[PDB]
Amino acid sequence: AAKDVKFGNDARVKMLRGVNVLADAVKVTLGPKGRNVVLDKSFGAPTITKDGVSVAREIELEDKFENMGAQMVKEVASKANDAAGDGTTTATVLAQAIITEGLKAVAAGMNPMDLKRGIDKAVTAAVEELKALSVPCSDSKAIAQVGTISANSDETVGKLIAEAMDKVGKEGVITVEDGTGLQDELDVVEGMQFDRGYLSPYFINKPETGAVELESPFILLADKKISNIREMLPVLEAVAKAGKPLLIIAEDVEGEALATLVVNTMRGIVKVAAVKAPGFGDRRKAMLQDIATLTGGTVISEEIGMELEKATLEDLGQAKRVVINKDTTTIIDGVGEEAAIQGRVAQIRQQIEEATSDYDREKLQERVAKLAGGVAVIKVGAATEVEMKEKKARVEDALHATRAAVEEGVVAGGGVALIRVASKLADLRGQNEDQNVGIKVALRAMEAPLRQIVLNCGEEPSVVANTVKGGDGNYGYNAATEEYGNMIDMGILDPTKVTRSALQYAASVAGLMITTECMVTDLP
Amino acid sequence: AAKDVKFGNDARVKMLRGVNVLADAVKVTLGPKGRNVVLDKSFGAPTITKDGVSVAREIELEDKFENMGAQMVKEVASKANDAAGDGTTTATVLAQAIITEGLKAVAAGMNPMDLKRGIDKAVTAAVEELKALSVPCSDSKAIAQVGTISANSDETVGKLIAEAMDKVGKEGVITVEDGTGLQDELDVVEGMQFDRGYLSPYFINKPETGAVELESPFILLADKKISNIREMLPVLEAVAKAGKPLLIIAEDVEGEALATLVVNTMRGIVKVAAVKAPGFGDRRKAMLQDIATLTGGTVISEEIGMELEKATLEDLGQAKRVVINKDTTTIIDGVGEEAAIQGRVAQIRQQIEEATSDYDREKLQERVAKLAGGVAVIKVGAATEVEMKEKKARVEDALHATRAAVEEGVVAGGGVALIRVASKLADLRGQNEDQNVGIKVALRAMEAPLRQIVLNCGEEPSVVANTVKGGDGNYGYNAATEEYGNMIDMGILDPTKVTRSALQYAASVAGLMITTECMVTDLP
Amino acid sequence: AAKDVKFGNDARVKMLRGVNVLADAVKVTLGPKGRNVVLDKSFGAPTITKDGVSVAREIELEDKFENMGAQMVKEVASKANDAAGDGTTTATVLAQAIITEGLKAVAAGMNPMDLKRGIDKAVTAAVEELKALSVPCSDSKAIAQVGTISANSDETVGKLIAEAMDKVGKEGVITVEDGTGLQDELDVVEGMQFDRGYLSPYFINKPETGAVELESPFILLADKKISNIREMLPVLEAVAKAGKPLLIIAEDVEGEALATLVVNTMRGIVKVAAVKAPGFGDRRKAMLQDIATLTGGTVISEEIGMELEKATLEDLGQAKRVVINKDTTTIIDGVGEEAAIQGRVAQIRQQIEEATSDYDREKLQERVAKLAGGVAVIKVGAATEVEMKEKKARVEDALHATRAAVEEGVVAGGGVALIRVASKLADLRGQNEDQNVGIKVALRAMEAPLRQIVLNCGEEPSVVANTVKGGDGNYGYNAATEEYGNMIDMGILDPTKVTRSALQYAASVAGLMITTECMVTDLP
Ligand SMILES: Nc1ncnc2c1ncn2[C@@H]1O[C@H](COP(=O)(O)OP(=O)(O)OP(=O)(O)O)[C@@H](O)[C@H]1O
Ligand SMILES: Nc1ncnc2c1ncn2[C@@H]1O[C@H](COP(=O)(O)OP(=O)(O)OP(=O)(O)O)[C@@H](O)[C@H]1O
Ligand SMILES: Nc1ncnc2c1ncn2[C@@H]1O[C@H](COP(=O)(O)OP(=O)(O)OP(=O)(O)O)[C@@H](O)[C@H]1O
Ligand SMILES: [K+]
Ligand SMILES: [K+]
Ligand SMILES: [K+]
Ligand SMILES: [Mg+2]
Ligand SMILES: [Mg+2]
Ligand SMILES: [Mg+2]
Repeated sequence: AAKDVKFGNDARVKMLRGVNVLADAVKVTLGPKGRNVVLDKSFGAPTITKDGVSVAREIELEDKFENMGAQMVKEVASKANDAAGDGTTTATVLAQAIITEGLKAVAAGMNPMDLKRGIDKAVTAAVEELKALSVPCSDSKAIAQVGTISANSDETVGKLIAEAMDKVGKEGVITVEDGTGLQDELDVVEGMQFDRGYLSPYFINKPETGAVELESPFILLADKKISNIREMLPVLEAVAKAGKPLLIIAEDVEGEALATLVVNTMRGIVKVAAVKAPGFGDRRKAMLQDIATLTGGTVISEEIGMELEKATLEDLGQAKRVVINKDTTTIIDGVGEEAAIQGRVAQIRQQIEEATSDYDREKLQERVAKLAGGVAVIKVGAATEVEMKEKKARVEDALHATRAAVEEGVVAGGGVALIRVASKLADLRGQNEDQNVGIKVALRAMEAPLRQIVLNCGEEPSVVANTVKGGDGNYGYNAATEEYGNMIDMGILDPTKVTRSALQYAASVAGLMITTECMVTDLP
Repeated sequence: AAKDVKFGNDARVKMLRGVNVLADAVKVTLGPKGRNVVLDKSFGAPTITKDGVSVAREIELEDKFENMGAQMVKEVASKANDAAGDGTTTATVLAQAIITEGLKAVAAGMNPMDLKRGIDKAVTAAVEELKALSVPCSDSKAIAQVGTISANSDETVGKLIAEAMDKVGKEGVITVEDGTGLQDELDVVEGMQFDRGYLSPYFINKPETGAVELESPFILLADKKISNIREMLPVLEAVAKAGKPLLIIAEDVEGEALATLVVNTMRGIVKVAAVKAPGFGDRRKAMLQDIATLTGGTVISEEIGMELEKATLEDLGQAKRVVINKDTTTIIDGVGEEAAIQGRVAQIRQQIEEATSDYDREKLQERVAKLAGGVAVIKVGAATEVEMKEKKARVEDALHATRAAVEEGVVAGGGVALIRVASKLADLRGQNEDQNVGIKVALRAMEAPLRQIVLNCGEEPSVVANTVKGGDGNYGYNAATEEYGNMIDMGILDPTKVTRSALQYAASVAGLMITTECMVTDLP
Repeated sequence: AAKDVKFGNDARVKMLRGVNVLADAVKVTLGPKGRNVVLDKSFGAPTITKDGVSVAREIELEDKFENMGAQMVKEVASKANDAAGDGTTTATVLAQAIITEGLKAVAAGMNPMDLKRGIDKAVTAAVEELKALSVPCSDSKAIAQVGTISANSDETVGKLIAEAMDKVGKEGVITVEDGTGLQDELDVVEGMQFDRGYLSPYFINKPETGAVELESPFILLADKKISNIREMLPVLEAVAKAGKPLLIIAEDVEGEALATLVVNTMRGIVKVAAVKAPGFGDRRKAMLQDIATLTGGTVISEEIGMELEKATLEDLGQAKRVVINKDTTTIIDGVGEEAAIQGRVAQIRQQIEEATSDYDREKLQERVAKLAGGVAVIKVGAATEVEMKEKKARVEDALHATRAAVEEGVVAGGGVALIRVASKLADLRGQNEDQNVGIKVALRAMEAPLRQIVLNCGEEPSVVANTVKGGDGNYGYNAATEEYGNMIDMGILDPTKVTRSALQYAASVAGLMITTECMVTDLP
């Protein structure tokens, strides 16, 4: 359609107006004194959130050029959320500061390309300095502090996340879901607990618990789906001769085979329980093989070549305990080779490295957590759905921040790491004066998060920033107590990954934004 | 529908207004000091680009006659992008200059047809002079300089493209795709690496790598799809007698045949791996034949006449190494006749010459790069998607410019080649004074790119153009450093093909545009 | 009424837009190649003029802030017209250039007050350098060149003005009026020619000429008005005894006195002619006293004390010749003391110095021109009234420029004097960097007149300015011939007063304009 074209100061001014609208909606959420933003939803009640990414996602302006700027600067928060899951508001603040200072420089007549190059050089040096300044975060105390800070100072959330990570270990998985109660609950399950229940309610050995409990049972892992008892009769006869119980993991057991297994279950010749194999095509086989590796068994398939009529007790797997319920199947202490379990885990790790999809890699990591480590569910407790959504967002931010901290370490919070980095980079220079000015605007924007935190607390951002800069190391300003001190000692920690990601994405977007001279959009 | 008709100076003025709108949106991107244009997208975030073709494609005006002019002059950028992949902004600037001067001449009362004829004669002479002035660009240093200049002075992009061309050779292929990391990555694969993985995960000889590795295996190339082991049993028996591994390239191996091959793979009688043939109908056969030529084998087909029961070891191909993964199959050092490989490559070259489709010719060239030469992928590294798009556009422009340079050579950049060409053509004359004036306006427009570069740098275009014209040879003006010198020595090079294509397309469109006396469009 | 208030870049941008509208309407008139502007008049036909002051006076914009800027920058042209009567377009161009560069500096973040101070310092130094570079313009050839240049190269106007000044001398007066013919006419009258005709038509001594001609007559200067012959009878009797004619200069002669004088005129006893005294109250007495000083007589008044009955021949003045017509009275070679005439002229000069009104000082200068020197009228010849107005404006500009040249000298035209002044002031510095930048913008704007002249001629302003700056002394660019040479030799001269006044007024207005941060106006 017909296009409105704007040039020079007019287009840049409208772009900055939109960026400022979005960043002003977002930055009110920054800091422990940060406020909440209510986002109207066309469906359901409004969402009250302290997430800059959510606020930015909702922002959209009538003016096409202002909306253009808002959309461009919203990529910063979106990318920060995608990568680190935290620091979206900080990244938006950094992008707004960089855009403002760079547009000042552009109106000053400096080359926008050189300003962008200087910003990029300053940000690269700042990332290197952040890596140097970062310290490993392996202690549960530091992890709890990081989670508490990322959850808007919810010590309960921080300590719960620390406990969950301690329980599940390095290779473990943690997920966040809704809770029925008012309190946050942690549910940790070890080993395999794939979500497949008994195929027949009459397999229940223990009625008062409504669950099948097998002690030292064999495990028969069948890739095919079975409807007749003939193909398995040798296996059931061998199991009955052995005397121990049996668990079948199959695509489907139904009809004559299922009925015969059930009848034998009452008759007591064999304590047999059957369940569906977990997952679906091209993943069911993988999970069956992981169970085989855990239990020291082999998967019976037609592709592999073996037949069920020829299956033997040695072919069958072994585990110490098994608990089936209507919902989930759990195998406890599968009798399998530890070297083999680690080899399979390494293969799944290689698959995760090869993977390029978030869903694929998280499913692979869930498989790793089932094989080794454990799986934890944090049920967020809230009285209402709006509170549930807000607390779930905060808990997810805390979990993401803790993962970032373990992955890349921690730095002083409250915008102190960026302040120190800029102080170290004061001597940095570019190829020309425009690049030097770009470096300087990047360094000055590095102070934007702390200044915005102070502003939201209501104090004087310039005074606080000057005091922090005069300080050294981890010395900083506590927004909660409105005092100064060592941020590490006070427990105000930010993941180095979060800070670096915010800086990087904000710098890229803001540099390209300031390099703009024309804006083309649809007419009103 | 009812039509608005405009005549003479009014129609030409509206046409020029639209052309000027488009060219003003586009030309701000010209030069190292050129700025970026933000294009609103109805879907997704706005696109920040320095590409005149993209800007022109987005341009569209409310006024029907202005939009008419914009659309006509947009063909210049579109055709330049299609042919050379670079110089779109230069072509648009040239078209705008030619249109402006020619419309001045038309208002001056000269014959527009004679002006167009003079412009065409001047452009033909200018193309001949560009060919004379061009120098071959075979050195990796010149290639890197060309890529760096076309990538808005990204030495990293230039050197990466130079390395990729050095690795893949003349007949090699290079493509540009998105990258997950922040840095630009180069991935070069030699020989055949068609994207077909193992048909059965259990073929993996090396589990820690999750890949099949065959040393000196035979290759059985089957055009048909196979589901039974009977037709192949003689071949498998011969292979087992030989003792070396075997790779099957077929339309599909499934069911009994696949299962038997897999079972034999564990049993160790024959180290057999099977994969799908690459491509689809009417291309699968061609790629199978190229693999046969590479490996010194023969393709088994029903059309050709041979049967698989009668296939022999001599019929089977031979290669030194083979590596299969879930994603791709790679054959290393196929034992085939070099004369035959060159003959097949020449046949594919003849097919490329006969081809009239970009997709067909690029697929044929990919086949050539698989047979001989190699295939390179440049994964563009960017922190955000907008930066990724901008950097990918710049890298594609650099790759296109480097290909143009190798194809047709290089000339002095910064609008210096056109300046020198016009100086050489100062004595050119037409059949009449109107043709002479058309020649003169074409020559004056030849200076438009340099003047626009200077204007974007903020200096005085007339002074810079006068100094460059007073200079001789490759003497020019460095927009980046705002100094004068030998453009070749400074590394400011433009492909002769890019310059010639921009000039030619701009001249054709602009001449026809100035020859206009009436414009017919839909009413508002 | 309610007010719209605008701040910062928005207000300055609107101010600059209005200034640019006015300056663009005005600057098309600059140069020998300068064009004419047609100004619609609510009454009468439109006025075609090449006067920047007239164009600016007519300019008025719909937007209140743009109109604000236009009105402020119109003061420059108005003040230049009031002071020098020429250089209005040059002053407007200088103001526009200063405003543009200073607003660039302001957007650059420099202090507007310091920019204004630097501009003022640069302009003071430039005025001093203009005074140093100026050369006296006392030769009629230089005067004619100046007039020709100021009349848009009308050699006829220049030579006519040179002849008029040569005739009337230094203390003479020149005025411009409409002419009935197609050719410009010069009418010079020496001595006293006050516009008072014979009180009675029958005084005509020469009927074929319809005028009174008296040879060596006495002059009776009466401050009172007379209606009876008794008070004068002794004087008439003495005159009749003497035998020479008599001229009465009185407030009014009527009734019995006039009738008796007329009757005696026929009877021939006394050749008496009577006329009204010139001017009105508080000026009639002064002009009567100047006539008395010229003719060596005394004014008869009641305030002074003498009575007409006691007046004598010695009291009566003496002159060599007298010519009265219905329109004007002229006295030729009044017999008065030269020392006295110079003393009265010096007294009138002191009165001119004390005077603070243009009308008062021009009337005093007319009295000086009547006493000594002469009075010249240039009747502008034109075929139509529009041509008459245009040519009269050009002739008035030429006269003002010639007066400025005699008063303060001449400098090289075509914007060369300002170029040389800026070159000399290149080393000038202020108290701070903002003042230095203000100096630099003033120096760059000093080049604006030459660049605008070149632009109106259609050539390259930057190239022409560079060539002129590379030149030295009076070397410049001839807009008429589009060649370079010594402007003095080519006859392209501009009054130093005109150039200095344009620079000063433009600098003052532009500095104050750039020092603006808020604009308050009425709402739309
Ligand atoms: N008590 C505190 N004193 C000082 N700074 C604090 C304190 N608590 C938190 N902060 C800082 O507040 C900053 C912003 O945290 P917040 O969770 O509000 O937003 P964010 O990290 O920018 O992003 P998101 O909106 O995605 O959660 C963090 O950098 C943290 O360092
Ligand atoms: N440092 C430099 N000095 C002088 N000229 C330069 C310099 N760098 C690039 N140029 C010139 O800039 C001109 C424009 O390059 P640019 O990549 O901006 O646009 P283009 O080639 O017209 O088209 P496209 O928009 O499709 O990339 C090229 O002709 C190149 O010669
Ligand atoms: N032949 C010429 N070559 C170069 N410059 C010339 C020539 N003739 C005139 N000029 C310059 O043209 C400039 C502008 O003259 P012009 O009479 O058009 O306007 P002005 O002096 O700015 O003001 P005004 O509009 O009040 O007359 C003068 O400075 C004069 O020096
Ligand atoms: K927040
Ligand atoms: K471009
Ligand atoms: K003028
Ligand atoms: Mg947070
Ligand atoms: Mg390019
Ligand atoms: Mg003039």
